[PDB]
Amino acid sequence: LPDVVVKGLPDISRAVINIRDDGKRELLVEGYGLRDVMCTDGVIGSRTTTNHVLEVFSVLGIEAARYSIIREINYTMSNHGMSVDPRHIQLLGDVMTYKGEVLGITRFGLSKMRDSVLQLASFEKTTDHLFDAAFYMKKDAVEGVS
Amino acid sequence: MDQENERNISRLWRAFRTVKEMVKDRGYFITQEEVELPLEDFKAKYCDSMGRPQRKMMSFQANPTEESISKFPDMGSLWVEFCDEPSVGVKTMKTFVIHIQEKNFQTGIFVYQNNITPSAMKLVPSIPPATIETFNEAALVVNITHHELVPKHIRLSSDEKRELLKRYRLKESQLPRIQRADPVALYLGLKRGEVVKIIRKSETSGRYASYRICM
Amino acid sequence: MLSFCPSCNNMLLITSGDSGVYTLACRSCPYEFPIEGIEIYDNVDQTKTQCPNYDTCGGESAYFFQLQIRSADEPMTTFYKCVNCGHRWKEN
Amino acid sequence: VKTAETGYMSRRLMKSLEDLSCQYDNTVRTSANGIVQFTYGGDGLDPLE
Amino acid sequence: VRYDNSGCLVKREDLNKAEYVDQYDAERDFYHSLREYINGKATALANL
Ligand SMILES: [Zn+2]
Repeated sequence: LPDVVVKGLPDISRAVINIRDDGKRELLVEGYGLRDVMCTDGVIGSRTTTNHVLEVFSVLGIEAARYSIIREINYTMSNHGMSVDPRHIQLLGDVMTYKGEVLGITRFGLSKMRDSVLQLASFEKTTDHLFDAAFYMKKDAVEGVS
Repeated sequence: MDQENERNISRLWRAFRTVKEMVKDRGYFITQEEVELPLEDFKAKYCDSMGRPQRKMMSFQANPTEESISKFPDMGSLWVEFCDEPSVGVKTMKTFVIHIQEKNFQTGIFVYQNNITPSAMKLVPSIPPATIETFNEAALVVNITHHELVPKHIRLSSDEKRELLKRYRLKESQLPRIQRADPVALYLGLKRGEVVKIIRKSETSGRYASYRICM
Repeated sequence: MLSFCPSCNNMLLITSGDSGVYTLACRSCPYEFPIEGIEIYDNVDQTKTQCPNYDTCGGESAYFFQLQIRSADEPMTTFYKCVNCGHRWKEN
Repeated sequence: VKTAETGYMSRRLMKSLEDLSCQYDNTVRTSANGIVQFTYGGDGLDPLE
Repeated sequence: VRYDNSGCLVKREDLNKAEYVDQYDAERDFYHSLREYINGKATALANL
């Protein structure tokens, strides 16, 4: 009995009220809520920000998500040191997003576009890609560098 | 409870704002006074004297104007109706389909209440000339394209399409794509093979544009 | 409720008695109960308006404060406070 | 410990972006001749020079 | 020059509006800022 939610959502781990900019004030919230807390009355949701881009794709999606992922990459890497320059960052987020869904760089997500079986069996895989391409009788082409 | 109820009538009123400004950029004809009203006029029109709002009387009709029927040669006015109870079933969707039958037009759109079930999913995409659209009241509060990061998405006709392919001299498709059922996609109601010009702003040279098709 | 029966000293659990009565007894040994069971575990600003709070009071004076809430188009919600009782009040 | 971790990140990042180039159409395209972007960085200027 | 939409020139208006894009603006803004830079040095000679 002394457990169940009286009010609020089933998301937030905790929140904080902090001093924003020079003299102003605002809050930061830890949770997966997003739109619901944006839909939550009492706050202007026009200008906001959220982490874990993949979920941002589930609300704003595509472009806005691509603009967010290049925003966070630039930020955290502009602190510790040196410079990665603006050019190289934009191309990294573009080749991931351009298909219309955010995925990549991982063996589960590395197969999206590329139809070449040898280069995919090169980076990471052994048995499956060779037998799978034989089953479905794939053809494709020899094109790329590797 | 008076408190939580006035929260919902402000919700639906702002939800009425969203579906209003949405029908404007599609090329259809309205005025700035149609999308802009205070709480006063809203309480008089769609809310009774008892203090409890209504549902079915919110239904209206709008048409296109000028260039909208020029640029896109095939188009016309539509018919929008609302829902009743969160539970979805055959019910009033029958006469809704019937309403589309004799009144023709293009796409009847209706805003949900709370829950969606496969019952109402019996037939979504019907009729030979056209189809319909589904929207939830929850998800709709403020417009996404106007929010922060989402830039202007400009839809173009078949004319500009083939010319764009005559610029870089390219075969069709093969361009950066855009998924459908995507909250931005379904917002503007894009069909198969429709190119939308996107103007984005990030700081290197500043403003620049790119093209993305719709799969 | 965490009770105990004397002698054997094991535990007491509620058992449904026949025809309307609710009782309890220790398991696998003769005993009978209940008695009544119980368990417990743990200002410058001023305005003129009519005060809804009434004992003998009927006070004239009141306090108020202004802030914007909800939507931008959504009107102002005002909070009222009374001099005598010091009661907080909220209405839009 | 950081020395052994250094090789994993950059490598797996490469194999994705490994094949890319810039044609005479100024559009950067892939091995499948699909166009990922019309102009590089919205400018076309190389950060090297 | 200028290219409006598809296979059409614009006229004497949208230059400021620039809703048609077509990019190449990186080339335009470079010439602009370069010109105004000389202007800033020129107007500096005025006050001097
Ligand atoms: Zn006992």
